Order: sequence, then structure tokens, then C-alpha cells
Amino acid sequence: GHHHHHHSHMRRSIVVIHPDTGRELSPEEAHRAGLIDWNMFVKLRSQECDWEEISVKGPNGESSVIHDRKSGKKFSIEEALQSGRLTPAQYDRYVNKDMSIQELAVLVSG
Repeated sequence: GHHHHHHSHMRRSIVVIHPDTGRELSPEEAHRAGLIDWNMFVKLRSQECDWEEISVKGPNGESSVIHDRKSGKKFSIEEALQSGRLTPAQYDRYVNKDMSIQELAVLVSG
């Protein structure tokens, strides 16, 4: 038997189409191309999110960490169960695939 790494990754991105080159631009690039003003840029960003949950399944059992790829913050699940921000009632839903990566993010993140 060998270690398994379970990745549950979800992402929401937005692309801005150039009127002429029809090229896909990132809110960032659109802003530099003057296709959008600073506040629409912020607005657009606030709508993006990138979360990834990685369950290391080994010999001891399952270790699990969820990462906010947008902010760079990480959250131990065991550390969330211990500290109580996550109830073994909700963890069970995630484990049983009845809770999204985002619903779980919110629980442990804020």
C-alpha cells in the first residue's frame, strides 16, 4: 500500500474579451489595456476565488489541509475540528462528498 493525495480544487475566474483582438484578458490586463477602470477591476477581482483541499491519505490515516490560493492562507482541518470551528457533523458531510469545497472553506476560514 502507498500514500494517496486527494485534491479537491475549485476556482472561479473572470476573463475580459478585447473588442478588437477578441483576445481573453485577465481583469488585471484589461485594466492595463484601459478596457476597465480601477473600481470595476476591484469589483471583478472580489468575484474570483481559488480554493484547494488536499487530503493526504496514508498509514496513520487522513491528514487534511485546505488552501486559499488567492490569499495564500492555509487551514488545517484537524486544527479546525480541535478548535471547534468545524463540527464532526459538518466534516462528515464533506468527507461523504455532500459539502462543497467552498462551503468547507467558509467554515474554517471565515
